[PDB]
Amino acid sequence: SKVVYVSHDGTRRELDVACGVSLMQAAVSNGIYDIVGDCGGSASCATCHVYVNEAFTDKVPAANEREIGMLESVTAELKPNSRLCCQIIMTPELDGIVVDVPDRQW
Amino acid sequence: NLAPLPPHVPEHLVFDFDMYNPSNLSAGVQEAWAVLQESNVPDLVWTRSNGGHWIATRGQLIREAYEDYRHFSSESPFIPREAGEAYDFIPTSMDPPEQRQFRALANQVVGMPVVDKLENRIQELASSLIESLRPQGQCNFTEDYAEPFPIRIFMLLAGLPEEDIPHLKYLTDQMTRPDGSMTFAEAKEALYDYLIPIIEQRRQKPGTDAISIVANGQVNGRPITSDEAKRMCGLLLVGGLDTVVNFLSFSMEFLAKSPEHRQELIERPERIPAASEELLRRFSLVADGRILTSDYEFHGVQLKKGDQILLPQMLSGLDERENAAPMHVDFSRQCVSHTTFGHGSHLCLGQHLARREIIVTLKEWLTRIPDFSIAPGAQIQHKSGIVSGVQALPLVWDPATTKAV
Ligand code: HEM
Ligand SMILES: *[C@H]1CC(=O)N(CCCCCCN2C(=O)CCC2=O)C1=O
Ligand SMILES: CC1(C)[C@@H]2CC[C@@]1(C)C(=O)C2
Ligand code: FES
Ligand SMILES: [C-]#N
Ligand SMILES: [Ca+2]
Repeated sequence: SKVVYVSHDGTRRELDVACGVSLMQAAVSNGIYDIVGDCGGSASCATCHVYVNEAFTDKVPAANEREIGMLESVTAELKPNSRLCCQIIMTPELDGIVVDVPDRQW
Repeated sequence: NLAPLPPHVPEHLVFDFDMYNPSNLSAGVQEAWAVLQESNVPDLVWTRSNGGHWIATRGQLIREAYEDYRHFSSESPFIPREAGEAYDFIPTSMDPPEQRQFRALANQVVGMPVVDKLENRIQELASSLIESLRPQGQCNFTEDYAEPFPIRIFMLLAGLPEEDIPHLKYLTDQMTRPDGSMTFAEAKEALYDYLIPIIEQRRQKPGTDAISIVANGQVNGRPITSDEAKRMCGLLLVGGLDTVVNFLSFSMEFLAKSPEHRQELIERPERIPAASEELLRRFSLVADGRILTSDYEFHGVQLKKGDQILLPQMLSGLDERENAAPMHVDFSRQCVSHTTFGHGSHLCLGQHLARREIIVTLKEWLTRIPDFSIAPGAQIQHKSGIVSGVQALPLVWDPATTKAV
């Protein structure tokens, strides 16, 4: 499987993510400093905020109650395709998903 | 000393457990806590010890409680009996606005980007200390490596010069070790007065070391005060110190008795990151908790506001419902599940630095001292508490089996 992280400046980071790994853990484990992941991935901090490409939004599992109430706290612009990437678990069905990383998490 | 049973605690939930002196401690502290997970023990028990408090024994309840901001506090009511372990360098009366700002500032100091950049120097530090012990054929790993290593790592982060090593080591030693005629406040104030001149200095002309970043931080739209800055530096130095020291000793104690696990990592060093996560599960060592902020029925048990509830981080990974054969150390374990750094919004902000210190330690030790064992006739003693630990780890090896790298 493969995930592409598009930073705020347009820089691309194409990354091979193992099945069962969240988009946060992959980013944090692979030098993607623009994703913080302060709480370790339990929808408790909103420092893994990413914008999901509109092609994959309807494919990824939807957000639960905790993620939405936590998404209200994002410091960047909250968009309808904003997600907590620690709640996006990688499966082969999501191969090629692109996420836009905001200019800030803190 | 056993506290009276509150009127809402049914008798069948009462369990004999003293978190500072568990009965089976000689089998190992993790094993002593696992008696809470035997087949006939409820998932949520009450103990008369240490003033009376709940203990959740299963990872599922432990994870849910740390996430449930409605009925469980964010701060721990469990006061460590030692004065040094009870101090909060950032006050508990803080509000979520300030809590977030301090997590952000600490993340600038020990976050994953910082750990990556400093890894090569952390590597050089581990090598230098291990090579210094390699030809001796003997050492107390706790005193001779486990304690100096993270202190020296703080000095790298904080841009402190090497001639301050004996003084800063002595000062952290007065704070962590209750032995010695000096109160914690006097040792803590002595630590502060070492930091204040460097803080005030690097506030004018800063750099990019840890002290400079903290000294130049902003809180509530205004510069961080000198009081806030010294507390941050003190927290970053002594916050992680005890758990890192003790966990390394837990890990090295196991590897000293497990030649087959050592050879597995020597032959396939690419498995050390996975092995470190399996050691973090198996030798988890923190057991803290929260307090109820409102009455709540939790998994069929009536909890009352003000009840203390221990939510031991170490028990989640030892739960057989989470990891089959939980006492088995399997470096190829498929789905390693634990809450060793905690769970929820206050998960250890030093988790990335801590994992890198463990991975570099195992890598650099096994390369130079691939074979070692406990000193014969030695009695390894464990201690139990909020942070459990190893009293001492005397190791011996044959210097001719070692390889200078
Ligand atoms: C094996 C090593 C370590 C383990 C097992 C560990 C475990 C923990 C646990 C269980 C907590 C409480 C989490 C919670 O309350 O939800 C915590 C918090 C904390 N840790 Fe560690 N930790 C380790 C290393 C470190 C290191 C290296 C640092 C370096 C700065 C550090 C700094 C802190 C701080 C400041 C807190 C307080 C966080 C807060 O209150 O927001 N720890 N750690
Ligand atoms: C990681 C650990 C675990 O228990 N777990 C769920 C078990 C089923 C997942 C294994 C099969 N699998 C893959 O290997 C990729 C996607 C998938 O379902 C984990 O995912
Ligand atoms: C109890 C402690 C002082 C020790 C270091 C920080 C602390 C709050 C912990 O969670 C472990
Ligand atoms: S990592 Fe904390 S919410 Fe995603
Ligand atoms: C953290 N200690
Ligand atoms: Ca003074």
